[PDB]
Amino acid sequence: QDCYRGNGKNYMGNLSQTRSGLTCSMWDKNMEDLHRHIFWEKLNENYCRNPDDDAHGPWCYTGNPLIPWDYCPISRCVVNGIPTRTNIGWMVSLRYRNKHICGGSLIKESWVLTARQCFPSRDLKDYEAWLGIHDVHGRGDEKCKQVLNVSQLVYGPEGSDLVLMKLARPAVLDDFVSTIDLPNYGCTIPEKTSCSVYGWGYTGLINYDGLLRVAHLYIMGNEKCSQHHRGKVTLNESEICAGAEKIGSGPCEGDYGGPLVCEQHKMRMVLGVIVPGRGCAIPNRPGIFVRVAYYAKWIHKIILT
Amino acid sequence: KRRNTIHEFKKSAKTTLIKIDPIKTKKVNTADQCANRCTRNKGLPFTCKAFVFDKARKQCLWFPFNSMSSGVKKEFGHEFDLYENKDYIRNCIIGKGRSYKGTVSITKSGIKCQPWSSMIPHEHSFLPSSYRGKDLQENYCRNPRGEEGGPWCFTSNPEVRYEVCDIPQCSEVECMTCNGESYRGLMDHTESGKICQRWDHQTPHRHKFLPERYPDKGFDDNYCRNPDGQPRPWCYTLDPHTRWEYCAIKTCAD
Amino acid sequence: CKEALAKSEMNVNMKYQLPNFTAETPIQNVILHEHHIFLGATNYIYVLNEEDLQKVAEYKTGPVLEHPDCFPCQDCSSKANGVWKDNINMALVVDTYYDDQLISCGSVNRGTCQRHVFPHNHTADIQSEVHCIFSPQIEEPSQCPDCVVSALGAKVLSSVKDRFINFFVGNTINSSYFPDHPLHSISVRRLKETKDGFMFLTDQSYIDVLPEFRDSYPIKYVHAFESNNFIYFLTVQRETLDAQTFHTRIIRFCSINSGLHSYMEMPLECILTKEVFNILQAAYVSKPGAQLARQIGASLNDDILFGVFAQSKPDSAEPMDRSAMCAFPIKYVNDFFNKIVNKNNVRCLQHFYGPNHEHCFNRTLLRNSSGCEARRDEYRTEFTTALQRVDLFMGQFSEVLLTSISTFIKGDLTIANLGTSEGRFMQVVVSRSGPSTPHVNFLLDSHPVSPEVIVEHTLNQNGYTLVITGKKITKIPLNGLGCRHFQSCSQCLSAPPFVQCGWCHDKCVRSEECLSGTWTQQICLPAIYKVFPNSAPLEGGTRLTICGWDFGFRRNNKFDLKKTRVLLGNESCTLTLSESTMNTLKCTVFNMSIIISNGHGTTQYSTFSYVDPVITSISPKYGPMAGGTLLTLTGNSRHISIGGKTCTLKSVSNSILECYTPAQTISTEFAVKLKIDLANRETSIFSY
Repeated sequence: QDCYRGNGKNYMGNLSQTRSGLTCSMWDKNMEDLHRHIFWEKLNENYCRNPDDDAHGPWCYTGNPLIPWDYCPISRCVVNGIPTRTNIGWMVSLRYRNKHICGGSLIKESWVLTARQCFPSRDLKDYEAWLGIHDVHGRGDEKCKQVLNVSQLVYGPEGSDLVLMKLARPAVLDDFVSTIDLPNYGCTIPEKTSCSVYGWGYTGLINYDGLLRVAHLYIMGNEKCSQHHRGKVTLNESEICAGAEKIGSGPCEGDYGGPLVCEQHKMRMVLGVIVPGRGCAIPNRPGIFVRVAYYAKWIHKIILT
Repeated sequence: KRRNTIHEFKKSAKTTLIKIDPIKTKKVNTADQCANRCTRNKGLPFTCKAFVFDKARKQCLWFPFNSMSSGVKKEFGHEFDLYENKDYIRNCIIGKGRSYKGTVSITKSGIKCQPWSSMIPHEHSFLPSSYRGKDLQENYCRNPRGEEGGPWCFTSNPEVRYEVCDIPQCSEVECMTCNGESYRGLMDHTESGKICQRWDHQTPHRHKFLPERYPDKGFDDNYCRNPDGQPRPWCYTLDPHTRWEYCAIKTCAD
Repeated sequence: CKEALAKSEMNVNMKYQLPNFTAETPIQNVILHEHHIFLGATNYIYVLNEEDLQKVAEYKTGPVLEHPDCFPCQDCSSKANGVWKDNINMALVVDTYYDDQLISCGSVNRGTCQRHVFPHNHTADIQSEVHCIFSPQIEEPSQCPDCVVSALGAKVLSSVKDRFINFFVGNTINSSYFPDHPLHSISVRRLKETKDGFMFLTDQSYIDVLPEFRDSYPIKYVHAFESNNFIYFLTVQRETLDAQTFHTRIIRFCSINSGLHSYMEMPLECILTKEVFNILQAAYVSKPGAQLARQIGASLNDDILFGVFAQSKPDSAEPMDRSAMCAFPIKYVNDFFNKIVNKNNVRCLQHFYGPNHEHCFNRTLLRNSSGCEARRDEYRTEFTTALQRVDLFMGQFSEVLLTSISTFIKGDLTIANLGTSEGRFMQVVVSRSGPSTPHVNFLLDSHPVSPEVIVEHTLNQNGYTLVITGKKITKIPLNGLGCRHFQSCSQCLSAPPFVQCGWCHDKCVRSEECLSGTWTQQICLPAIYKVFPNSAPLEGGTRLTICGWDFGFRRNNKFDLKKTRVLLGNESCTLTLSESTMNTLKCTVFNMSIIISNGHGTTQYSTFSYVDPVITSISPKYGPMAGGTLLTLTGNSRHISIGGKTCTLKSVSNSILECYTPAQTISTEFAVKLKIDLANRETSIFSY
């Protein structure tokens, strides 16, 4: 019941129930804690109108520790790749009943970034993450293999197809295992910028020994992908589209939750998540991802938990 | 045409009603006319369940609301003479009771009545527009067909479609002391199923008694009494054929 | 003379030339897509252009060798040892999320499904490129993620959730089929994005009837559709595992690919009034017209479920050929799921949980407080208090079986494309307000109408409805297939205005053809077929039957028989209500013209007689008294007697008369008096 006002203050929301199912708490203690914590710059007691005028819109506080706050639900307005010669740290191998299902990105010492599509079950007694691996089964190496349980799942905004999962315990960070930074809030990529995907997936090989496979790529404008897709894509703000030039090579099954990492200026940085769409690896057809930039702030607010 | 209804109406004089938070007036000589205007089907664009006459102002005003509603104020304006419709205040059945308008929304087995506006849970409920005038209100149970079984309603309870509200006669709380003239009651039901003649009016059958000349013997509305102490109560009839008839009342004890 | 004037009733059987396409084999499913209309049929798939139904192209999934060891989509033509079975398509869907493809889903070949790809320049050429969808399940070969569709009966619904093509499929299962190769009663399939298989995302994602109730308790699904983030299903099945008696059921769950999470069955029934109709025959989901919106209380934009029920042969599934159609505003049924049914109407679900097993000893239902949050202890619930509806036609179809239905809107009215068991295709302006007579009731074909129909509605003024009967696919313009068939003025004026035509003095006709300019659609003249009798004595006010039509005044549905009167000369004959119908009159009153006045107009008819009776001659004159002889009379509804005893008329005429004489114990002669409802002039004496 909201349109054209993504800013909280414009919407006096008369509702008291979050996305998950937990009722909002007494706003005043939250105002104390937030004024201590959040530094944006008298809003109602215990109604999910968001004070902070956040990008994603109205949101509410919850008492429970594991979920301090969440949105109250309202309407609003790799195939043909190369093996990697060297061990890599951002890669997170997600393991479901003791086999790989998706790749993920390592953000902090206890936090990984993946896609909603990759969580068939919500259960955590079964998921198990590995870090620091060169072979999808680990037969290649084990020194850098880090086995961790999964502590908790946090879903993105509605319509995000984006998810974070937080670990039972932290990890030791060394050369073998590495994290990656995040974009600036509006960090907008130059057109024709080169950057690559790393994947663990189907790869279109009669046999794949289990090396993680790298595929280069170039960012294209949303307009160019509208042309190639012939109106089959209705492009929204949050997506990016980067497409292989003159060759059909792209991520496919198993690569969901994979990172689009790109080098901006001097260092390399993540920009996207590999998510399924539009088909697989069609020659002279681009690829479509979700831009972390539209959600980086939300990542920050949640990572403050 | 010219037909009488005012037997059905309820009379209280030297009084007035106002609901300050809201009525049509026309130049009428007799309260009898405005009353018929009310009673007759679709007589007036608004559903008048009351009206007041004053012979002095030569004007009549009609209320689509009785004193039973909230927001009504009762005052001693002596020239004004009220007119209610006892059908709503009845809290009785009368035979089939086709013209039952009372505000009972509960059934014999005690499950709520479905509103006649809402199609859930039962659907044979289109009647609010099907039958104009039968005063089928929000929820209260009526007899829109004048079906014999009694005023029935649809239950919110999904299993049972319709169940008939049990609702009393007027007779069950009415007794008669052996003389009857001592009994000062509320019935208007003869033995032949006819309604009494108005005492104050003398039309069509012309009778000797007027309430003003014999006050405190309660010749009010059309209430079968014993004006001269007959064993059981009686009145003159509206009916052009029969002059006068008794009224059958059971007896009480203790 | 009601029979003779039955020519007033519309010609139920008139023949129409409509674009009619025929196939070699029965047609099961049909899909409309991008100016082509594909058909699946026994051993075949066809593609059609619309406006002509020219078979532009075809692709041949003919008979297949079924041999136990031959794998499904490996090629075993070389095998010489084992039967040339045939396939019948049961699921034909179109996908365009991935690429413009068609998916067919065969019967015999283990129920493994295949794809056809549309080239960019030319779309009809489906034969050029074909794959199979077969993934050897190396991990867990024990289960089939790719053995999709059963044989006995199935419904398949495609959807795109989460950038994910999901097939929600229901199967009918015979006990014999399982141990060879498993199946499932209701299941959720992800298509692998590389388009070479399906995966079961979780053991939780399917529901199969427990091993013991396979042979008993068969469920056959009849419709499947999506709305409001829920995927409903409509099926038919036993009231209880040992009830050996049936009703329709509805299935609800939301559309998380992980599995069927909030799985709720409810009984659905439509009654008449309290006679119930158990079995559903077909259904169609549509939006309602303005008129019906209030009349069932639904908003103009809400989805609506139309279902035609047939009453069953008791303790059996076979329809009894007594039917109804009933409307279920989806908000109401969804509400029933959420709020109306109280706690202890709910139960566990028999066929899956098994009647005796731990959970439904006790479980709280987060039924109101939660709407399909994917929990761990999801509870599949079987309700017991059927959602009761009442008929929309008030049982005007109480004797004829309905088999296929569709609905579109038009103006404010809403129309139903009904179809019966013997191949008649009606169209009715449906409203609870008035019993409305079909404005098209032609016979289509000998075979029953298939439930699979398509309606396409271009620019709200040009549309059409493909319907399938036996081996025939036909295009019907919904715009009013005609109005030539109407012959009774009242019928001409009742036909809904969207078909522009009106009466011109002799027959319902399109406006711009008949020249007389008498073409009218609002007021029209009563008409008389005949009168019986036309011979009336001066004193005889005798029963005159009047055969005609349009004898009623008009009210859009209710035909007002009270604005009628009869004028004879100057006096008015005595018109009697209970025997006066828009069909006929029954009145009781020198050739004279009778005039009949109605609330619209009046009819003159030129020949009624106040004939003056004449009797002149009698036979015999002198004879015996035995009372067994034959009298003959002559001159110009009567009776005749002598001495209080009626002589039976041995012969009747205007100019000849014959009685058999009463026996009278007397030997003299009597003047015999005619009693033609009245003692008219007696004759003379005859010697007994």
